[PDB]
Amino acid sequence: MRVWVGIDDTDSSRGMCTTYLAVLAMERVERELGKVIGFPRLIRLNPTIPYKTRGNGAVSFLVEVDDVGELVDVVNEVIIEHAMLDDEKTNPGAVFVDEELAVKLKPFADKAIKDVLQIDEALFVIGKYFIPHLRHKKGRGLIGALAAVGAELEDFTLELIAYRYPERFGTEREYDEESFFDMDYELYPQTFDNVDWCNDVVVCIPNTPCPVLYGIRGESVEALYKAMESVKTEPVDRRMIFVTNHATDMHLIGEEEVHRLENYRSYRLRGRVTLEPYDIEGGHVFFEIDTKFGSVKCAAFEPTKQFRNVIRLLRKGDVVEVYGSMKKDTINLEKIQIVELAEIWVEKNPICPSCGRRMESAGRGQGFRCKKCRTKADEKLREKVERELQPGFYEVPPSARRHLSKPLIRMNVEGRHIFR
Ligand SMILES: Nc1ncnc2c1ncn2[C@@H]1O[C@H](COP(=O)(O)OP(=O)(O)CP(=O)(O)O)[C@@H](O)[C@H]1O
Ligand SMILES: [N-]=[N+]=NCC(=O)NCCCCN
Ligand SMILES: [Mg+2]
Ligand SMILES: [Mg+2]
Ligand SMILES: [Zn+2]
Repeated sequence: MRVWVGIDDTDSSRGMCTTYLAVLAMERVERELGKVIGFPRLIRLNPTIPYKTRGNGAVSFLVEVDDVGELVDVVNEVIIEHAMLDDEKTNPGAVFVDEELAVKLKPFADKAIKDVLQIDEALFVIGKYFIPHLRHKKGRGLIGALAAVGAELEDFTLELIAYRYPERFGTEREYDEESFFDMDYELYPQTFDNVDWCNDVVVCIPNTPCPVLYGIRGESVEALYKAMESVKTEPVDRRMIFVTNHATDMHLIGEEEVHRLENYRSYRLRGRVTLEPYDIEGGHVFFEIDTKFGSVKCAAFEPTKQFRNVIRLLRKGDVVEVYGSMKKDTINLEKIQIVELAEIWVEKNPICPSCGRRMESAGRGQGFRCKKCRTKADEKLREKVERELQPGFYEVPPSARRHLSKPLIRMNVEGRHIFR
């Protein structure tokens, strides 16, 4: 029968990752029980959650097997031989679900991506639907496991993950930097967010001691595969393509959707600027705005680099839309849409019609003049100031992009200030 297998929490900060474990588990199924139908899914979840670092993404894949219990056994073996069970950080979870049963997990998954979950719940669910599972330590991996099975994908992107030969691991990666940029020129936007031009950093490569070499994001399999051959790196052992929820803002809740705001949730909301920009300590920029929910702290943190510039040009009265997560009672900006420019009427003194300099007052009510000529004028000129800010959309540079952050290149809207 056809069965969805879901895994996560199989990584420590040492040298495993959920996916590599999942890719192994896949290989073993292809050889013992049956075959993997389609692509595996790499479902990122609520990115604010504690003990998630780094990045919060479960895995799942569909199979055909004559016996369910066998499948589990094979999955169970895999976990035991590869998961860092030593680490109190990691507590693997796995689920096994009928084709026809997965639809029922859409709400649970949705909550896993936009909310916070107790293990109680996942346990209750597994009880309810008589779902075969594996919990190996704490059953925490079971939340993510279920979610990677229930997540419905309206929008989706692809990531071609390439893994190393295990000899190297914890070592550094040899790779051709230019060959990566060259690729991006040729195939953008079919392969987006794999390099930051403005900062000369290749983005699709981890610092971490994990098995990933590169994980390349894109739209088609044809694009992706083109990325591969075009890239020069130290040899590749395993390679899988995952259909993912990266770059879909799937984590975002809109202002029409709830009473209050909470920490550990991400939001899209419209706001008028109250406080103005003011730098803080590490290289940050703060400002408050006003909403249906009251006064709300919004920030661009130092790792946003340039993007701080477009924030620093914010004035009281600006109408804006913000995109980010709420932690420590403040919005960490992913994108921003300047909605209505706030117009500023001012009354400066008359410019002198000869020299160009500003006329100075000539008395209590004696108008203005320019002594360097014999020129004069009696009232003040009112204007609108013309600041360096165009309406529309602005995003953080790709090296500061969060996994779920939908980048401008993928929204068909107007006024998109894509910086390259
Ligand atoms: N919304 C949520 N509420 C509560 N717990 C959640 C949750 N989303 C995920 N979790 C759980 O927290 C744990 C996350 O730590 P984990 O190591 O598994 O990274 P996972 O997907 O985040 C990641 P990666 O491939 O980079 O290595 C998982 O057990 C997961 O099930
Ligand atoms: N493409 N890709 N893979 C991952 C990625 O985009 N990382 C972005 C940079 C995150 C900063 N630590
Ligand atoms: Mg996970
Ligand atoms: Mg873990
Ligand atoms: Zn003059």
